[PDB]
Amino acid sequence: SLPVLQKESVFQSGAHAYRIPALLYLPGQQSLLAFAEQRAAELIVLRRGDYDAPTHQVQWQAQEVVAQARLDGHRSMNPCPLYDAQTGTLFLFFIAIPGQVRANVTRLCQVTSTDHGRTWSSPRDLTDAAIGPAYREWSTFAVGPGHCLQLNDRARSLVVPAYAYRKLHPIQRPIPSAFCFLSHDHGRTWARGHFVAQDTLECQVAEVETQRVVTLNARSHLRARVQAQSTNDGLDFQESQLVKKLVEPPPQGCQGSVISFPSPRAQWLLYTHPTHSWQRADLGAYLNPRPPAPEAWSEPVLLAKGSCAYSDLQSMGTGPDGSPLFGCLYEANDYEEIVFLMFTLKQAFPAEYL
Ligand SMILES: *[C@]1(C(=O)O)O[C@@H]([C@H](O)[C@H](O)CO)[C@H](NC(C)=O)[C@@H](O)[C@H]1F
Repeated sequence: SLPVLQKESVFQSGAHAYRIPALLYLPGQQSLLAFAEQRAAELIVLRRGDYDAPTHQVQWQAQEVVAQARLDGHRSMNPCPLYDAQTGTLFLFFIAIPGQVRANVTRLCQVTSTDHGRTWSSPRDLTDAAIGPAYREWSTFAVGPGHCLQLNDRARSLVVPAYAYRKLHPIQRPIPSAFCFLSHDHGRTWARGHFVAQDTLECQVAEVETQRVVTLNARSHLRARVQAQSTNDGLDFQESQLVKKLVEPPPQGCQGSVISFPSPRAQWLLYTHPTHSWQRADLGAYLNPRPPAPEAWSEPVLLAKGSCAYSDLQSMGTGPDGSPLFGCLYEANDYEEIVFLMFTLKQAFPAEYL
């Protein structure tokens, strides 16, 4: 198990249970926001952490409910944070589902903050406008969970990774497909992008130039991940394939995380996911140095031993040793906690320089 700069439980089972991590880096602020579901999916909680590089440490402030990120009589789940670098606005997207839980009753929601997460606007229900008629051909959908993406296209578009359970045939159960919600006017209007392929679930997206490419990395029902690419900013994921090197454990997979960061030499991808093909154990990191080539995915390196599940990655700028710094949040010990991990490219992939 890799040398890391920090390893700290930031949420743990107590009065409540914590699952579904999301992580947001705020560059100008040397700060991180760690989100999770608080469950009896009830509510969403937040912890802010200040990153002090000379001490190689993030200090986490107190846990707080994001009071506004809720609908009456609904449970809130699947936090997807995004920072709009053009507007200084913080977005938190999420799913609202009736308390009493065939017919779609799932709601799409956003709250915003302009004081870096300290306070929040009241929720906007994006459901009808964002989805339209399709709403009726699904039994449910989700967003994320985890960080979303803002492109460096002209409009600085927002990309919110998602999936839908489609009612495609009357005899078959609903079938899941990944897709993205897109906005070009900074989250005032939303469009639903086209689906990727049958039997994909929780996904995340990253941008790479090498000419703009949205890469999407999706959970599968199969033994490997599904990776897909858009050249039109996430409207169509034209190519799609299984990635045998990125394994998926029994019943039906695990959520994992993908980010891009600057090439030490334009971008490389980092991906986290459990690495036992047999179970949700042994959080590994994988590097794609010639992205998005599926065959360029590396062997995993080991970040955490034992029982690990969902994760969320953030690029945090330059690490004290000069190489890309990464922060990571994942579910651990049979969901008894969510661990924050911070480490650098030099620490994890010493052989691909620093
Ligand atoms: C994960 C999990 O596998 O552990 O799965 C999600 C869904 O059950 C999965 O995508 C299959 O439908 C859960 N999401 C929601 C919206 O409930 C996660 O909470 C988690 F359970």
